[PDB]
Formats: sequence, structure tokens, C-alpha cells
Amino acid sequence: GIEDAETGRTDAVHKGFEPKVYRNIVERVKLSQNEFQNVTLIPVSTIKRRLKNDERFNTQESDAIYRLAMLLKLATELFDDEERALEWMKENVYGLGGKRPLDMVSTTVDFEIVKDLIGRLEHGVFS
Amino acid sequence: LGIEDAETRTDAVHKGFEPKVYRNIVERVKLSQNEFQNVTLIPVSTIKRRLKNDERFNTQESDAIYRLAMLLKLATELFDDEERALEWMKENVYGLGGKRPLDMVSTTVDFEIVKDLIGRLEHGVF
Amino acid sequence: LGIEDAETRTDAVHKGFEPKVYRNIVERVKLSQNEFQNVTLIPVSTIKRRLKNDERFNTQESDAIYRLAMLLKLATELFDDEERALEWMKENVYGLGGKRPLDMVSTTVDFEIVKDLIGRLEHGVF
Amino acid sequence: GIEDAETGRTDAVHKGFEPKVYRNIVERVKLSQNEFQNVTLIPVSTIKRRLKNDERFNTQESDAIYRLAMLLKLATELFDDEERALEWMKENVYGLGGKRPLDMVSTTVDFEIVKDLIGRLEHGVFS
Amino acid sequence: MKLYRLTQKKFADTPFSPIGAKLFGKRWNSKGTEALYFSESESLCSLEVFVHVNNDPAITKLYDLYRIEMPEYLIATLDEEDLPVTWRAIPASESTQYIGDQFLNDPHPEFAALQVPSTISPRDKNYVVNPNHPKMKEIIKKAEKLDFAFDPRIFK
Amino acid sequence: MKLYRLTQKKFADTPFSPIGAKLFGKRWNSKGTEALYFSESESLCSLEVFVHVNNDPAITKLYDLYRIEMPEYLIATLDEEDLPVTWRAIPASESTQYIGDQFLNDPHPEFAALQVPSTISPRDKNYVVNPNHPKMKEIIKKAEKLDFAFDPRIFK
Repeated sequence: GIEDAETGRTDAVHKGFEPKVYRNIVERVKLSQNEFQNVTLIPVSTIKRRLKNDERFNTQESDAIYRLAMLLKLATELFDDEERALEWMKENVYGLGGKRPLDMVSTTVDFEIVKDLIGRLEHGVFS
Repeated sequence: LGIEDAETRTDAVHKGFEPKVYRNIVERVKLSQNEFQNVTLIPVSTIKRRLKNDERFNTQESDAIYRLAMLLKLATELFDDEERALEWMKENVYGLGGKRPLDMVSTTVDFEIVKDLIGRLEHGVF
Repeated sequence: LGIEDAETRTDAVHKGFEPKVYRNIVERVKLSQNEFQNVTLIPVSTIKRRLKNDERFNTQESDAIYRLAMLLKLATELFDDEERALEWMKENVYGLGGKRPLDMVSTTVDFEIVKDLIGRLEHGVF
Repeated sequence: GIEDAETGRTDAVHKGFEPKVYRNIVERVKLSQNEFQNVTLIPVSTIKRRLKNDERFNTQESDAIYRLAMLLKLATELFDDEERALEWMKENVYGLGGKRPLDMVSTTVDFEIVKDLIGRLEHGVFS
Repeated sequence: MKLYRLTQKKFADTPFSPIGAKLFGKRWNSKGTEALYFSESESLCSLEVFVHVNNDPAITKLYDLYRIEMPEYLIATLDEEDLPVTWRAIPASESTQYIGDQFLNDPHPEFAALQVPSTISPRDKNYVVNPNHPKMKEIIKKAEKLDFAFDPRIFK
Repeated sequence: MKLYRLTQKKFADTPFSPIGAKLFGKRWNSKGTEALYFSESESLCSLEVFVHVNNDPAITKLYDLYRIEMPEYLIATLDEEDLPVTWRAIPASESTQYIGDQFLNDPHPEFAALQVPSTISPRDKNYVVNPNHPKMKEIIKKAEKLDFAFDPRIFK
């Protein structure tokens, strides 16, 4: 249950996400550097500096990226389709008070709220 | 007891955490400003900056503080005693890879891990 | 009696009207191809073109034919007799500005006007 | 109850709509010449020829334009707002089987369907 | 039974006029037949109308909600077997029109309302009421005007 | 009374497990409290879940609908006065959590379900059921799996 050989998910965040992770995410979620900054609160200059110097993202930045990737995973599990997961991630949600799920990965509180919403939807619990 | 320094709140993190909250929390968990820095990944000089005025902490720092408070409340519900809660929070556990629960509130993922651990302890697994 | 040559249909207009419908209708209203041209604003040569093959009329022409059929059915419900319905359709009325009901099916607006007139006659205003 | 002095609405269609009507409509409904052609089935070349030669639209073309203008009027009466009326005109409607109201002014049958839908919505009748 | 109707505020002077049904009703009645439309709940009543205007989240501001108490003894029930297959077609089938017409234009009306299945959710029932029934005026006198509690932001 | 629940097809082996309520329930219960969520109608049941995914008009293909018959004698009713003002807040108030918890964790349970008002339409009632009630297994045995007739194209 470990990614690669020892990276896993916990060790990956503290070791530091490689910029390839950011590249794959920005290609899969189809969001610009400004939109990535908006969802993860990671400065645009920081992203450019990581990409050019081939420097891995730090642990708080990697934790932000992790919350976003976990949102992608949970939504794809919800819809059994990545495209519908993305549409819903960019869609305003009544259970989030009108905020889209992408706006709910900046902190851990919003991330817990959206995770519980996804669980309720899976199990048909009323919100 | 969470009402004493919290609103039982998602909006307070984006609004920013008031310094009174920092004071009350670091006193109830009985750690120094350096220990607070180590556990929340918030530089001690940043604590000093916020305390210079009555300015609120930014959303990420308030988020770390919220993680600390949630760990405290969950452990207190677990042991049904706050002293036992702290006495377990400051203890290195083999389940957490040689890290104390207090070392598990710097990141969202470590927070999820320590939450799952507290939940399994509530199940009373032996 | 509308079932005899109609589907009791919005889709048939976009699909286009079959020539059998044109035949049955011009016979039940007893008008020549030139009279059909005058009432539906459909050139008689276009009728000949459609009749050359079994091709259907375009949506606008089928729309005019539908207006004609709807006038017939509404007047028949009004007088409770199809002969009286035609005998009123081919009559210049002072209410329609010296134009017969049959002259009121070339355009949507004139169709609305003659429909409102038939409705007021159903109310039996004297 | 007559527009201008004698134009009204019935006399206007047979007399022929002036190109100013098309100009005002395309400015108010915010639709291109291609979209106007799509909703009224009037050829684009015909529209250009009317506009350049200062020729009024013929009676069938004016009847098409009339159905569209009547849709605008009835929708604005429905919402008491022209902007909401336009949004709904460009919006897919469950009562129209998924077609937007703009697609329902090409013939008179679709126009009657949409008029009755608007009436039902005004009086709260179920469709 | 508690039945819910809604109509635009402009019609507040005559909220239960069968005119809308006569002029525009297509599903359970044909033109000229007098009818009133009610629903078992506020939510179904609201959906039936607002689905066609789901782009406006403040549609409620143009409308007024009303509720009546319909005695159980004058509520009749249809049968699915009599219901045709196209009863749920967006181009309303004439068969439902005529079932409703038969109920609504019926002289000597024993029942005042007919339970029909909702086009949106057939297991939840709408109710078509004949105004020409004798014991309806009283029901209209006892009617209560409600404030909307349904949330139109459901349609985002 | 006929009560409607829905859950994703993947959970068909255990449709009435209170696990979703325990792990994710926020409105009428808090984490760890076992609960089941039902609605008075298929439409309200469907809305409560699908409003948050109203962008997908084929959401029904991921879900399964179930219905139970709840005896009237073990359905309890709340009072509006006990209900707080923030009960309808999207950040679910802890007060509703604890009312539900008190009902659900109650030993010696006389009633099996509590009638609560829907967050979408308060006049239409959802029902929160305690699985720990004695006369529930039978109700789960008699449950019927339904095909969805609600139309998700309502959300366009």
C-alpha cells in the first residue's frame, strides 16, 4: 500500500512533491496557473520557481496539492467518471453553500466538509 | 468545552484567528511559543508579529491552530479526561511511526492519520 | 375527424408534409391548386414540384398547411357541421376586414386573429 | 391600439417590416446574423439584401420576425425583466422537451406551444 | 388532504380562476375546459412550474403560494391501466387531455378532484380540481396564503 | 407510511448500513451515531442528494432506490419551537445534530423514526430512523427495491 517503493502518500508530502505532480494535475484538471494558485493558495511565483529550478514543493505546498488530488480521487469515485468529477469540481454545489468543490481545498476545514459531503452523496444521506 | 475558545467554525479560519485564541490554546495545551512553532509549522517570529497588534492570523495559520484544537478535543472525548488527553498527545507512539500525536497536526494528511488512530482507539481495539 | 389525415403533430411539420396530406386536404376544403396557392402563399409550381415525386413539403409550407387544417377543425367544432364550417370559411367577414377566414391562414398573426374570432363565436356573442 | 398611426401589428406584417426592426431586435436580443437566421429561418443573404437596398422584409419574413418579437414580449411579461427573459429564451426548457424558446419561433406550431407554456407558467398550471 | 397551488402575484385578485387552465392547459385538459391545478406538497407544486424557469433562482419573488384542505371523500383516483404509454410525453398526448376533460366537464360531479401522476415524478401525485363542483367555494374560502419556504437555489 | 431511501449501487449488498450516517452525517446526527435517512416521497429523497450533483442528468444510473413501510405508531414528531433558527444553515448547526443524536442513541427506544423538516422544503418532511430500534429488521425485510421514475433532466 505504498506508492513507488517507499514514497506512499505520507512520506511523499514531507519528502516534497516533484514538479511532475503539478504538471500532471494541471493537465488533468485543465486549470491555469492562476486557477491552481486560487485553489491551493500556493503563489504563482513559487510555482514558477519550483518548475525552473527543478525544486520539489515544500511540505505545506505539497499538503495543499494533496488535498486537491484527494478531491479529484474522491469525486472520480463518486461519479465513476473523471470528466463528470471535473465538471462537479468546477460546479457550484448547494451543500457547499454555493461554493464549488475547488474552493474547498485551501484549508483542511473546507476539505473535511467536502469529504463528508462526498460520503453522504455516496451513501444517500441528507444534507 | 470547545465553546470556551471556539464557535463550534469554518468561517473563523478564513476570517483569521484572533490572538486571544492563540493565548488560550497554548495555555490549555501547556506548550511554549517554540513548541507551538514546532507543532503548527508557524514561525515563532510570526506569532510575535501577530501579537504586536491585535491582528488575526492568516487562513493557513488559523488552519493549523484549528487542527491543534481538534486534536485536543478528540483526544479529550477519547480518554474522557483532558489531562490524559495531553498525556497521550505529547507521547511518541509506535503506531504513528515514532511521532507523538502533537507532531501530527502540521499537515492535513498527518491530521487524517491521527484522527483515524483516535477513532480506532474509540473502537477499543486490543 | 382530424385523425383521418393528421397525427393529432408538431414533429410532422419539421419532418415535412407528405403529398397525400395535400391531396386529402384540398379535397376536403374543395379548392383548386390555385386557390391553395392563394390561401397558403405556396406557389402552385412548388406544389407541382412536390407532386413530381413523393417528396415532402418543407417546414414552412407544411406549417401553412397545418394552419389551414387547424382553421377547418376549429370552424367544424364551432358550427358542429363541416359544410357550415366551409360555408363560413369562404365568406368575407366584416370582422376580419373584408377578408374571408380562408384568407387568414397565410401568416401566424392572421391565424391568431381568426382563432380569436372563432373563440368569440364559441362564446356566442350577439 | 394601433402602432404609429395605422401600422398596428397586422398591417405591419403585410406592409413589410422595415430593417430598423431587425436592427433593434439584433441589438436587444444580442444574437448574430447566423443566430437570427437559425431562429427565424430567414436566409442570411436575404437579410443582407434587405439591409443594403433599404428593402423591407416580405410578409413571411416579417411574420417570422413577429413570432420572435412576440416571444420577447411574452417572456418579459413573464419575468418582469428583459434580461431574465433573454436568459430564459437562450435556456433549455424542460417543458419544451429540452429545446430553448428561441428554437420555437421557426413555425407557428412551436410558437403556439411556447405561448401556452408561458401562459401556464404565469397561471401556475402544471405541464 | 393539504393541497398546494401557486400563481403569479399579478393574479392575486383571482388566484383560483380556471382561466389559465382553459387557455393554456395541455396535459390533463384541453382548451376551454375549466380546471385548477394543485399538488400534494409545496415542493412538487414548486417544481412543476419552476423547472421550466430553473435559470432564475429568485423566481419565487414573482409568485404566491396558496394551500387548501380537500376532503378525502371527494378525491378520486385514476388507474395506471387506463393511463396510456405516452402520458409522460412532452408533446402532451390527447388521451390524458380527454381523461381530464371527461372528469372536468362531467355534469352531476360526485368527486371534486382527480389524482393524477406527476410528469416529473409519477409516484408523487398532482391533483386536478373541477371548479364547477358544488363543495368548492367553501374550500376556496378556507384557503390560506403561504410564504414560500422552498429554496429555488436548488436549481443553482 | 411509505418512506423512500436511495444509495449508490456499489452499496447494494448493505443498503441500510448506518455507516454513511456515522462517518459523514452532519445535519441530524454527529459522527459515530448510527442513523438511516428516508424521505416521505421519491422526489424529496431524490432532491436531497441530487441537488449537489445537479450538473449530471444521468446521476440515477449510479444509484438505487428503496422503499419501506413504517408503522404510524413508531413515527415521532418534533416541534418548531425546539428547532433553532440556524437549523437550515449550510454549515449544519450542532443543535440539530444533538436533537438527532438524542433520538438516535436513546436506549429503550419507543419510537423508531423522527420526523424532521427538509432543508430544501421545510413543509415536506424527511425521516431519520434509528437502526437500533427492535422493530426495524422486519421493516428492512419487507423493503422493496424500486426503479427510478423521477426525471433528473429537471436540473437540465
